[PDB]
Amino acid sequence: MSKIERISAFLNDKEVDMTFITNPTTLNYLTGLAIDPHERIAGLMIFRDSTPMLFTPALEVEKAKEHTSGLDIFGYEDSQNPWEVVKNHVKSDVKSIAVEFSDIPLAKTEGLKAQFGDINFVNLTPLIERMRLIKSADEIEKMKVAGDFADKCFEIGFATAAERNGVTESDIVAKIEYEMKRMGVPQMSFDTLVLSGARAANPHGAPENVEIQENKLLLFDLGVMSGGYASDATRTIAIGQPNDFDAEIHKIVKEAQQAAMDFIKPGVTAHEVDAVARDLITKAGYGEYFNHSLGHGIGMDVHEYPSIVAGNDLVIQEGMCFSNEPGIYIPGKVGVRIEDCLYVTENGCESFTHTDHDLLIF
Amino acid sequence: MSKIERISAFLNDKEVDMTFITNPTTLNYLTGLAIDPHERIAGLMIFRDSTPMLFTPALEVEKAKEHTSGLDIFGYEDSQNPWEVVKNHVKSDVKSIAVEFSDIPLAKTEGLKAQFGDINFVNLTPLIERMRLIKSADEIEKMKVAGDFADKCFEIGFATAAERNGVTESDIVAKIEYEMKRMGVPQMSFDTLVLSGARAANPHGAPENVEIQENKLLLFDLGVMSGGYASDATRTIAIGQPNDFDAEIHKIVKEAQQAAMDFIKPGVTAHEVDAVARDLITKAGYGEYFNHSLGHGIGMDVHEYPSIVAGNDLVIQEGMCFSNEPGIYIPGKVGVRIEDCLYVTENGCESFTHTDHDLLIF
Ligand SMILES: [Mn+2]
Ligand SMILES: [Mn+2]
Ligand SMILES: [Mn+2]
Ligand SMILES: [Mn+2]
Repeated sequence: MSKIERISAFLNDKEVDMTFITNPTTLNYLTGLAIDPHERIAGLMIFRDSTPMLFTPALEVEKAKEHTSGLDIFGYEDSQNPWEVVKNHVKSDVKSIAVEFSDIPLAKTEGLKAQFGDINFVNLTPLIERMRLIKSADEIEKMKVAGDFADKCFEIGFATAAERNGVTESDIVAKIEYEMKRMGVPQMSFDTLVLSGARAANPHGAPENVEIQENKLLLFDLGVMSGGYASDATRTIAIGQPNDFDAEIHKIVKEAQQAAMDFIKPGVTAHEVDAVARDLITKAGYGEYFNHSLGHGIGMDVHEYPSIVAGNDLVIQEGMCFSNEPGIYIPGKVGVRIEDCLYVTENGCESFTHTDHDLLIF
Repeated sequence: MSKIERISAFLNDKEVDMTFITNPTTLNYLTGLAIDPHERIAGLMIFRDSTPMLFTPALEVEKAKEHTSGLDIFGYEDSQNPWEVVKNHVKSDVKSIAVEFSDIPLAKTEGLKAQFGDINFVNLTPLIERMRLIKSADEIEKMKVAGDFADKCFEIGFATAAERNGVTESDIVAKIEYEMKRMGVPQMSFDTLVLSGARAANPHGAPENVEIQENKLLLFDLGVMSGGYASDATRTIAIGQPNDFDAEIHKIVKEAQQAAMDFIKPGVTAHEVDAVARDLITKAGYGEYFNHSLGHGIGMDVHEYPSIVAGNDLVIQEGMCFSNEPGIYIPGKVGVRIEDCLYVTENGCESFTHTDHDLLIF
């Protein structure tokens, strides 16, 4: 199949003249263009039967020619009316435009009305989402790199905590993000969390500049962006010997996350995936301290679909990428979460991270 | 000078019953509360003649109460339809809504339309924009903090390239952002730029994993967020002895940048300010290698208004803060940008960054 013709198909299905695709992730998804226009206008225009068009800001125009996807391309100088400029590159004649209802500002939506008239708008986002839901092999390979970087992050974070010597959570975080940015990593995919001890039991918490508690556990939630794709991974380890309680809390979570992993294959339902991790934890008595969903989808964002939640009966299919991250957070005592993100394969599933799941001691 | 009141003044003058303000940055500015709901729904609600409300996600209600002004907070649970929760709270009686056209996605406006009828939307973004055009005294003081942090980044960053020993562009960057993260600056104000040699001519150039080139220039463009406001400065230096053809450039750029700082005061135009600098540079032959405006507004955002471009006949006034980044970029041979942001004093102007602009050697 073609991604752009799938959209084009949809346009003909819905009697929609063109699209004005504005979301940055979405343009990267559809064309390979990593562009942030900020205040200034950009938009991908896919037609029913007509060459697709790429409106970018003039300074951005030719490194959109680079990354060239048979797309036409044209810009505007920070002086003309973007919308006027676009009305005249479109040679007649528009009454319906599919837009990303999620993303498109009402100014952009009003610029187009000014030049094109009383137009209908149709929400492209659901199709985009449906497309993004299943990852092609290129997409999977780029995610595995992000996952590699996460595993590299765990080594760093573990090593850096073992050294103690008054080391704080903030210290861990920075040393991790430093080695990452050092290796060309453009940014993390979410705020790195190092939570020590009872503070890990607060899912609200974030790393402060506090010392690491000895003989307690330490939570590690981190992820990289690599090539516009996301990784998300958690590990909890022991700084020093654990107490026999937090050690079993880890065991329950760990088997839980491992049992869900052994379960996942095409045919199962997210609800059932959630149920496997959930049922074995509640059985152990901790169900009341596991009050987020088992997982979220991952791709170009740390959060997309499918959602692995009790209500959701979606049948898991080959190519879906989602996390699997059970937890037990006992306010004031311990918090343990073991997060892997995986991809469903023809026969089961494979993981994007590979660090040991065991309660390692440092 | 009460900001809510400024907006309620707006609503009454324009006979618009309510607002629904959605920009996360706008909500800090107006309330001092730094909330960002991501895809959750938040909205500042002002009325012609009634107490203000602030609608935030449940996860957020309890520090929109501490941490903020003291106006009427309420939230929603992911169980409820956020717009429904909004209409239930607004007794009488809406036929209109001022909203930020540069921010409110078509989804949120339609969410509002559903609970409210066919309502007239009115663009509050302009007023916001000019409210933010004129910085108060302590606004300027926060930005000094941001400026002082950039000066530090420049020092720390200078040393790291001097230590040669195969240190790359990305060596400097993460080293810089690491020292900011430890001084309490988790967030840079935009993507730190350390570019060596001819890569400096490239506008879209981003620090890669490439050795610091000996005997060429090294451009540092860095800035920081602290306490809600941002800084932006550029400095370019020499790595060892430069070829003083490259160094004649720095002498030009440096004197242009300086020309405009001495020239700026209340009364002259943003064009008159771009002219001063853009024609100390045409008058040195490199007229068509000045690829951009002389500077941008700055404040809570690093790119706000006013635009320092030739096309704008705006009269500068006291309280305006904006960039001053004249630069020469000769493809494949050199690029030199030297930038400062400044506030406009009673008669004259002061900079937020004082790091030496002269061409240093390391
Ligand atoms: Mn996750
Ligand atoms: Mn995570
Ligand atoms: Mn800059
Ligand atoms: Mn700038």
